[PDB]
Amino acid sequence: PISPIETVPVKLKPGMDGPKVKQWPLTEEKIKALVEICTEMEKEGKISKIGPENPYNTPVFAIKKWRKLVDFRELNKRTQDFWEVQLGIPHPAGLKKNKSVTVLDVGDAYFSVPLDEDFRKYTAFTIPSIETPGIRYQYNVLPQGWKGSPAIFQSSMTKILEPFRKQNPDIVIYQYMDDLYVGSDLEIGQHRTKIEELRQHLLRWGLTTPDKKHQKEPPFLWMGYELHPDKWTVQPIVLPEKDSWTVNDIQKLVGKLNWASQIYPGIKVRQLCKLLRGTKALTEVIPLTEEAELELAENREILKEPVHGVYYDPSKDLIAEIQKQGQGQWTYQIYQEPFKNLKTGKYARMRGAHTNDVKQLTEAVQKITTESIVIWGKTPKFKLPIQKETWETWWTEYWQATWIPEWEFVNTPPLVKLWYQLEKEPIVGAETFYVDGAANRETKLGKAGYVTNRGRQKVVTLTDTTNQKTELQAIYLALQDSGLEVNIVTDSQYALGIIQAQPDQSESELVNQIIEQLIKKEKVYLAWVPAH
Amino acid sequence: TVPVKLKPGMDGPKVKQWPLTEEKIKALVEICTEMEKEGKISKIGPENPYNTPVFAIKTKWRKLVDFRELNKRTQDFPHPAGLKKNKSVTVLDVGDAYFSVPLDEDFRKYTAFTIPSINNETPGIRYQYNVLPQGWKGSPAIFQSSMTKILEPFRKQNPDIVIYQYMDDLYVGSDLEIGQHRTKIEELRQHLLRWELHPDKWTVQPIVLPEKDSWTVNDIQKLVGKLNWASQIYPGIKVRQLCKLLRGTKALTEVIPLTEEAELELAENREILKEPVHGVYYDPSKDLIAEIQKQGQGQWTYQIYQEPFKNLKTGKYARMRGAHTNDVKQLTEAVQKITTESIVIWGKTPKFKLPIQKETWETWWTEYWQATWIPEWEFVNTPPLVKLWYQLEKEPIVGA
Ligand SMILES: Cc1cc(S(N)(O)O)ccc1NC(=O)COc1ccc(Cl)cc1C(=O)c1cc(F)cc(C(F)(F)F)c1
Repeated sequence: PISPIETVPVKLKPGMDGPKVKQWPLTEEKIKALVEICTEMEKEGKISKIGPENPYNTPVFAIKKWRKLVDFRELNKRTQDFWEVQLGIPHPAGLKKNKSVTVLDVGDAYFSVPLDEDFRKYTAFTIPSIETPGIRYQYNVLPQGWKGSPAIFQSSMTKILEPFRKQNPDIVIYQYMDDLYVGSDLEIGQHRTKIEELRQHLLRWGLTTPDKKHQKEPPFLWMGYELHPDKWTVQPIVLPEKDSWTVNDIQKLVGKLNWASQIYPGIKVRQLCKLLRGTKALTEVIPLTEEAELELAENREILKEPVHGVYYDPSKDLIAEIQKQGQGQWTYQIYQEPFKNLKTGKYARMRGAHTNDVKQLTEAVQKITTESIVIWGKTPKFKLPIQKETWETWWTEYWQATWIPEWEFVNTPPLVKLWYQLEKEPIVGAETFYVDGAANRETKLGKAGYVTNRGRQKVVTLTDTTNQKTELQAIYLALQDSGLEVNIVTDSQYALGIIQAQPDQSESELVNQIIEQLIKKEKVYLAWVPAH
Repeated sequence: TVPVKLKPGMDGPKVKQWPLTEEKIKALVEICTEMEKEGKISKIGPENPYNTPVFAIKTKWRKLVDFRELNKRTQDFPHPAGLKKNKSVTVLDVGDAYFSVPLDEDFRKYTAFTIPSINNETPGIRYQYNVLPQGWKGSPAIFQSSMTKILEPFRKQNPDIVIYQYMDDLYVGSDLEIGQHRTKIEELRQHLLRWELHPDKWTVQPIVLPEKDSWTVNDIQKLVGKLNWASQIYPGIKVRQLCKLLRGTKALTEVIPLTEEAELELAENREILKEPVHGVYYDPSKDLIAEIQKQGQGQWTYQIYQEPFKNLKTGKYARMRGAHTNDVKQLTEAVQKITTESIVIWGKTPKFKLPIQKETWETWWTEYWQATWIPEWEFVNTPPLVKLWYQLEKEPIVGA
């Protein structure tokens, strides 16, 4: 049945016109199936037999008895835009625990809603012939596969829902595509009655609800998870066993395994990723290395782990703990009460041009904060592997504005620290290397070296080099040859940045080497001076 | 209602709503329902594809909509140079005035906004305005004839007081003593109820070069580097004599006696920095620019200019009590202060160059925003020198 609900005024994009796409010719075996399916809709009031008046048309097809398929791709290209149909998806970690929940598949509620009469003509399609005139139609309801259908449907439901929603506050409905997720904490008797009440209310608007047959039952499969009443789990992750792995397989595998590293602790794909090196085709067969075979082995076992979590109890604290799994790799878990996580995660190593761990730490904190607010609308209390004195010393001085919401120190190694802190002033009694490097940027030939106050010196000849590389190399050598305390002067502009951001990781192998060196010194003072 | 339209070829805004805290959502929900009743806004269908960010600020919440994009696309439509001279200026929020006035029916769809639902549990509530929205460029404009009218009396009664209207804000400036000033304001609020800035003290502080009993190789080095850069603002600055003492490969800590030429060179440079570079003038056809540097420990430096190195104004902002552990707070605070002076002085907001990460700012700035207007901004990477240089700005003898 159709709904006695107002239509929404639909328009075609600016100036464009209705579609005039030739009807793909079909076999007598398919025309017959369509004719039938269409006569059934016609009687349901969903479609209207129409005349030649209509200059528009959309191709209808036949797939599988048979099922009809109309291609509105063209119409969709010419149909106005709508408010994006809820782009963000609901996360299980953000569900308050209800005592009872019921799923209502307002499925073909699409066909349940009328189409702006003004617009119906653009939906005209044609059922071919065995040469002779075919049978013409046009949708009187939101078409399956049409651009605005999902949006319109959702809104329609919404209006219809406003009343009840307003009448039963102690109840919660979650709108998502074809379904409604209705939960509560009343008594199972009472809940059940409401469901029936809602259900009933819906039919009241030509919108009909499921069948004891289609009714889904817990646990529920939500984006790879299984939704159990008092907790949630993950659908089992299957790692095929084979004696022949193609590129495609390995990527596919790495894909699935990457997603698992979010929930499961210890998943690794380094050795597996290695297999992709220099691959020439997807169908290419890459034999697994010994390490690859082991990795894959240990992972098959980690997925045999019963990873599970709890639901959202707003009356309880929201806590997020973070760990540094490696340089640039961060893991985190958000739980309300110890060991009972709601959600966990890991952020892929970030390959910046230059940065430091404390910075990366705030970045993790900030992605988590934004996540939380979307999931819970609150921001967690943080447990971060960094001391308050450490944080204090870094942030107060850093050139960029930074911040971490309320947090506390949790001593769980490895801890994030400042690998080195350039001296505020020149070091007395420490050698002073005046470094410098130059190079024909074109011939890429250069030299670098230094001349300390103590008379020590050097110059190195380098081929296939840039001016930047020489300058930095100048600094590196200085670092090499110096003692645990050293003053370094340089006209390098990139060094100026180092003085400002004191990065502990970058994209240049060079810088990296310099950092290692910086880290190793007991005292270093870097001074910049203009060139010439 | 008067017919308003978007600039030729401009389509409506479709800015995505950022997530909001439960607290803020509840607030907006309450606020909007009330407005709905009063027919100030109405729910809308999905056929309306536009949207504008919305949020709540501040002990009750006030609804703040981010019309920057719409303002920009809104068809186009004077400044009193005396305000900047007044002894004291008080700012007043007159956005409520608009609600009365109806918004052209054909333009309303473009004011469409969305209230976010926690964990995407429910599609957000869509609304659009029926009446003049606070924060929209057109509102203060449309409601202009009406504003003059209600202002005339007070104005004509006190021709000594200057009043300037910016967006939802009204800046009233006079010269009376603090008490007599505050009194005149109420006389105005009362006048309005029926329907603390100080420009003269905003003094331009100069750059100050260090002075030392004895100078070290380093001291000079750092010094010469800064003067060299600054050379881009004052072509008369010279570092020759200074760079001569820097000949050789001495220890960074060794003390260097200054030649007399170097002493003079330093003197000439000190005299040159005594005043702001000549020939700098504000241009209305050009955008104002405000750059902020984090000096650290609650200190921040800013420069307002339209052409690089040609500062219209420069300054320092010290964090405010109860903002210690929060960089973002201080920054938003400073941004509002600077934007305010900008309006006071030129009647427009500057575009900002913020020393902060896009994600960091966009996640927390609203938590401390308190103005009805929102400036334009961009995020940048502070050049170490620019920072070192303005760090050199002069400060009060003892204070103020
Ligand atoms: C899974 C379950 C079963 C029962 S019951 N009635 O005993 O079988 C009771 C509570 C729960 N779960 C909870 O307490 C927390 O979960 C929930 C709490 C409230 C509501 Cl209304 C739904 C759920 C869901 O489990 C759920 C399931 C889905 F497939 C999809 C969605 C969503 F709407 F987000 F898209 C939500």
